[PDB]
Amino acid sequence: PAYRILKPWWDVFTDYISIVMLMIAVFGGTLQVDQDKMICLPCKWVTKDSCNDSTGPTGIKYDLDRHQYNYVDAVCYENRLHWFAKYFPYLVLLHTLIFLACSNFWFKFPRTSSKLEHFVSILLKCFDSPWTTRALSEGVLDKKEGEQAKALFEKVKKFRTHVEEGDIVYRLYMRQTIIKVIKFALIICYTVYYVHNIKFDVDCTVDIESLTGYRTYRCAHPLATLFKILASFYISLVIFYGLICMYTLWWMLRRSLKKYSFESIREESSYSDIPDVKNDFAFMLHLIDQYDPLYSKRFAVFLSEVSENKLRQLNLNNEWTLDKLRQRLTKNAQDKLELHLFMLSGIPDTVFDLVELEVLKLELIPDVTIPPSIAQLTGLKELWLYHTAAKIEAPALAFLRENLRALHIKFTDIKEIPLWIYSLKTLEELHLTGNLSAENNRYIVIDGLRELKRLKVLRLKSNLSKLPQVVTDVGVHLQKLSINNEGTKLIVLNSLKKMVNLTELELIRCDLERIPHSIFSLHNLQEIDLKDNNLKTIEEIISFQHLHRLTCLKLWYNHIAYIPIQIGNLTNLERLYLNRNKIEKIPTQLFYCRKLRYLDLSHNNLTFLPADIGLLQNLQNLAVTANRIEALPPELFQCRKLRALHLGNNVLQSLPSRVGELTNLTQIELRGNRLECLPVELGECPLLKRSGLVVEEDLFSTLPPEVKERLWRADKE
Amino acid sequence: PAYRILKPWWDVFTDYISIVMLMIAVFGGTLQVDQDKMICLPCKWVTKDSCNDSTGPTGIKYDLDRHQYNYVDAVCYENRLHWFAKYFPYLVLLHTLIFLACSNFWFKFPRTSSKLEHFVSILLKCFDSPWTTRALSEVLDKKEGEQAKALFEKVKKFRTHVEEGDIVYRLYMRQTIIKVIKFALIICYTVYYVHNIKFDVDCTVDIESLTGYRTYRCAHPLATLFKILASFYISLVIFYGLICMYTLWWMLRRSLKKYSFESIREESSYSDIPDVKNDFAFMLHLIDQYDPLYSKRFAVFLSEVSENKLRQLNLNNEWTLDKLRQRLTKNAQDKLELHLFMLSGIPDTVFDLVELEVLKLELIPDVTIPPSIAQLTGLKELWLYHTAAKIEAPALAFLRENLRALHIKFTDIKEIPLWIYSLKTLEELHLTGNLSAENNRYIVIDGLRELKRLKVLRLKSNLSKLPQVVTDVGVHLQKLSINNEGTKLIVLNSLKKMVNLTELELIRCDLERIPHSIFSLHNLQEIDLKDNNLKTIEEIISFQHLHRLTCLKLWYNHIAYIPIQIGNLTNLERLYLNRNKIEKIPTQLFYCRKLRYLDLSHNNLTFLPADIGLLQNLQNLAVTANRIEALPPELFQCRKLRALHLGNNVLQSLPSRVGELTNLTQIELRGNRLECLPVELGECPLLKRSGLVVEEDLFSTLPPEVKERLWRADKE
Repeated sequence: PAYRILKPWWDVFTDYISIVMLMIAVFGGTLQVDQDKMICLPCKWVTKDSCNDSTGPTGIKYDLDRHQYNYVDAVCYENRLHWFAKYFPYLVLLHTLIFLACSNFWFKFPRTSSKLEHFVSILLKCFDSPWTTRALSEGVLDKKEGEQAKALFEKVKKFRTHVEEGDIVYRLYMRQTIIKVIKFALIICYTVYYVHNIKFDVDCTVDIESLTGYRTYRCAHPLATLFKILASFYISLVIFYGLICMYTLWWMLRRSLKKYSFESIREESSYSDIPDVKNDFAFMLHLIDQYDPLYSKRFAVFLSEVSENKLRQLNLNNEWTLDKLRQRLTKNAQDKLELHLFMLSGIPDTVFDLVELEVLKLELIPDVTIPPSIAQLTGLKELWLYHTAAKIEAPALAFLRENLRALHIKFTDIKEIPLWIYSLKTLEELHLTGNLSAENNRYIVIDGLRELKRLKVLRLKSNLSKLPQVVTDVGVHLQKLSINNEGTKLIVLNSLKKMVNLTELELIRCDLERIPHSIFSLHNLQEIDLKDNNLKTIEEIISFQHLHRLTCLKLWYNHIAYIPIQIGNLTNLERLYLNRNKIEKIPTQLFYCRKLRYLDLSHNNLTFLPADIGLLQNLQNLAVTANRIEALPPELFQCRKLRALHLGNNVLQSLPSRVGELTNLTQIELRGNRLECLPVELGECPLLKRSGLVVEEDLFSTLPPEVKERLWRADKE
Repeated sequence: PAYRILKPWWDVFTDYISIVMLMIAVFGGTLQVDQDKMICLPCKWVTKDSCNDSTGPTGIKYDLDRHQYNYVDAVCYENRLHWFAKYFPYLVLLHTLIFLACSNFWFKFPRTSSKLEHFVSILLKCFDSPWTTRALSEVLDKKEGEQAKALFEKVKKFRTHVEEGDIVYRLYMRQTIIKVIKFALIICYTVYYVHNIKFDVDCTVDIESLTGYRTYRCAHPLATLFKILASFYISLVIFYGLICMYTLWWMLRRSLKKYSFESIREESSYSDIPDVKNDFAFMLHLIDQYDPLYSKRFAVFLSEVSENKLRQLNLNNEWTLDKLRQRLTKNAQDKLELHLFMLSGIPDTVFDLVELEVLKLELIPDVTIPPSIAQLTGLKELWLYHTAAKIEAPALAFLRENLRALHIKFTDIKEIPLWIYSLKTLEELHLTGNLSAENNRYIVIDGLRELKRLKVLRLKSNLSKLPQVVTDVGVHLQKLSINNEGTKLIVLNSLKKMVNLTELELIRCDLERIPHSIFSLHNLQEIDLKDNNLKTIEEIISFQHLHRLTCLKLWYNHIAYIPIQIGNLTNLERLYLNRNKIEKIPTQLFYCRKLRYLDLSHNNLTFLPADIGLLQNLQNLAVTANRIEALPPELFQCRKLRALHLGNNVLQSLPSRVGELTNLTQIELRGNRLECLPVELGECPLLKRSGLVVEEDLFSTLPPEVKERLWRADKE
């Protein structure tokens, strides 16, 4: 049935020859069972046990009964008739049974039968698959059809590992063919030698003279000529069977069937990655070629991994649809429409169809080739290639050079960094993450930064020990340089004096423990955040007064244990974020900077909060969370511009009613502390609401019911 | 099973005759095996090995036992009965098996069996395909279109794999010849030996030593029955001959390896059905022999016109209105444009969407614009690029009252359409492609005379001479543009006839000699002479004849000096003269006060002339890439400097007079060699970076509040 594909012309020929030979066996067997007799007539005159062969003719009277004649027939049939004439049909039937068993042994042996059935199934359902037609012919595919196509691909993938290792089917077919050919040789020897013994006239000399009276009888075998022509027909059929088996043996010898080359298939078709198959898989593929080569032509489609990549791309273009991706679109801190592609095989075309995209996140996309359809991403300005090597061509390169402006490349290898990122004209923001210190590549791969003249932001989370000179030549046009070294001292040597255009030097985790002179040598820095620079004593702040541009000096995450009075020189400061430190106290002279608008002192060791806070009339958010302030001074409430009061987790005994003076206060952190009760004057603040007033439920319930209702109504609306 | 459609009447008849022959073979075989005996009686009167054949009658005593009689029977049956009378049923069985093997070796040989199975599967799938019914009719579902396209590719691949050789036809021929030869041999030998099946047979076997008699006469009881069988068999073989012989004639009267679809292509709509050959032709001939409808409706899957119709229908369903609405963009005039790029046909869904205005169909072949475009409301532009358009008459009527502009790109006469002239209410007829073809010197455009509403006609076709038909048609023209892209036009002063013309343009004609027929026309307001490479314009003393020109456009020329007379035209409002070879330009050029747009980029001028200071109505200038280091106080006598182009230049000094110009719209200053940039770029919300692209090398040393204004430009 299903194995007709695996039976070539020689197998069909041998099967039909075996059927005809079995018919001969059955016919001869029935004849030899029913009508096989031996009519024997005694010789009247004998000479030394041999018939002498010595007025109308009269019959010879033998004086023998019918039963004596039957006895003579039985004795001479048993004794003198040759064994070949008696057992020709049974020997023929035995030979046909042996031939049929040899031909069908590999269809019944479970070890080869399992492989044969698996091969037949995964080649036939391969044959009727539509993916074969679509691939050999070379947008949208049916969901069931695509799932089936990938299922048969995986099934072929496991079948190749399950069969190619072994050669049991090939060896079994070899052994069956060899046994059949030697059986044919034995038959065509013995049958031809003994076929001449099927004679009509047989002399019998059986010595039954004491029971019959005669010794020699001239018998006659009736089915001798018919058995002779049956034997001749059987010999002819065995000759044909043997010639066919020798052709099969010669076919198996000349061409190595333990190898199969798809060279003809891979040249006619575009797919040239079809591998050369070997062993049993090669053998049954050769058999299928003997049946019909176009079956293997279609079967070679699933053997090429280029077809796998095409099918995976098409299925990804279907699995990720434009609709689901419209929901996938989110927004970042910069309020930019963005989609995060995590573990994707490539970029779906549905992703590139999107035109409102601002930030495309190619994160962990294995070796994806960027197609020119990125030109559809007209709004595309931000690409974050996170461990994603981007393969690109000329039109997509031109579109990115003319459109793309910010590029945050995160890599773990030099090869992960693409070389085309240095050819973009409009790039202005560039972020690197990953160690850059290497042999014969230290600050040489980025030598293409000179081509990039629009670069303004250069973040290097590269654990680098020194700033590269190419970045120093770039710094003529660079306005922002943030270095992250993760606790590695960067060798300054006052080498940052070249970047006179630098505006925001954010040394993140640089572990400098000192301020080099290059920080206050350049005149263009407004914001200098020495995050985790581990500066013990903040002593270089006198020279920062020449920095008229400096308005944001964030000295957080340091061992500053005391603030010298000298900071009173710097009157231009606004966003002094001095949090997460061990400041024993901020002094009165610290409040000499009346321009301070944003002041962060959270997670500090303050003794208290002084009165000169009344000087800072521009203060908006004062943050002393988890510091040591026992009582809130009224001078804190003297200022009216407070907006975000991070006062939680403190030892504030009580909040004075003077908070009712505050109107700009839209949020105040009051959770924890030693707060006895919340004053009713908190309801006087218009901008404050429930989300703004974060406090424990019981302390909030200490307020009168109606003012709480007012706050609730102002909150929900 | 499924091979009945491949078995004609001769094959069925031969199969049934073989069945009957097998039946008589089995019957005769059972008779011969069981009841075939030979009753032999001795001839007591022997006369030279012959039966002499010579008082109540009494039976003759032969003195023979029953076993002697059986021995005589066996010997005279073995030796003296004819071999035909003994082996007639076995020979008939062998012949029937040979005939059956010849008939079924077609379906048992794996190559031809696979080919026939593949053909049967494909033809049955096409028979049950619904599109063929529609193909015989002339909606469709997405699934039906998908499966019909897949069946089209399957049919193409099957034709490619089968039409290569004729193994099936050769096998059928060989089987037919073998059957005919077997019939001939069977008839000859059976007719010759049928007379040997006789009832009474005389046997002389020489068993006198065992029996006592020499000659015996035997009766073969079954012989007559075998004779009645044998003649019957002969009759069947006779039939099996003639039918088979007819097959041979049917296989030799006409070449079965060439199937002609002439009848099907002439009855059905599709007349492009190709004539298949070899095995395909043979199986299609056999299938016609079964039923012509199978091949008739299989012919639609071989015709390319059916594939084109199927692809058009699939484009109708594939291109949804939702996807089309995504493809609609907006052009310069804020008008909704659809860019149809590399579509094999034109979707009816394109004409479904009424929001379209500009229909750009580019390199779209086999175009037959359906009048469903009448349902489209906003269509005033249709952009035919490299397209052989064939519109319908109701669509002709609709576009005669609705379409208002038309751009045509083509390759000579091949893609020029004919319906464009029948539309006589259009305004804009833009022609692209080489109209300067061989042997068709302005004879195709001879049908433009009937157009009386045409007022805008842009001619960019590398014309050699002005067509006389254009002179005839122009009487109702208003706008004309001439682009030759590197060819010297032969005008020959034929513009004196055509007086109504308001706008005339001449781009890159390489003339150097401005013609005289312009001065007879007093209606030209906009004259464009870009890249004409003038060097001494003694024509603007002759342009004083023309008092209608409002803006001269002489930019990207090589003017050595501009002659002073143009200073007398106060109506001049636009001085486009950038990228020139100007060494010195005297003053009296600039006597005109009311010039708005000027461009002087990429020159060699050492100082901008003083009497530009007389120009008080400026909007744009340029000092790009030259040898000017300062802005003169004469330029400061002007008060309307909005735009400039001073980039990649050597300007050093920036006084407060130019800097206080708040309305500075777009001045190129990138790459300029300034010394320092002033703090006057700080406060005001009008003059900022997206307006003024000042030098970014000194924009770094500019104060951060200046940078605040400029980055505010990039935001606001």
